[PDB]
Amino acid sequence: SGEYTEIALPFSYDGAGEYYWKTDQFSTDPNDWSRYVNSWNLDLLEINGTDYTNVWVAQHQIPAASDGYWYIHYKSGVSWGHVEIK
Repeated sequence: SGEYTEIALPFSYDGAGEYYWKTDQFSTDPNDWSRYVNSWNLDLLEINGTDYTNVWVAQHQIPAASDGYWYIHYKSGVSWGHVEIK
């Protein structure tokens, strides 16, 4: 998969299939532990070329791209597979 679209927060994705998406609404603040990605059923989740599928990661933890936004990648294998971003 490839060629990202913009998304809006809070975000959620479901159902067997493979994707990219982008955003710039991600908080940068060192206080913002309550804003995160987390996954359990997904075969893959990467953000700017680091894998997090079996864990959680906060938006404030990740540096932006040079053009000023974050890249997110997802893969699902199942009809019950879902994910959530704050």
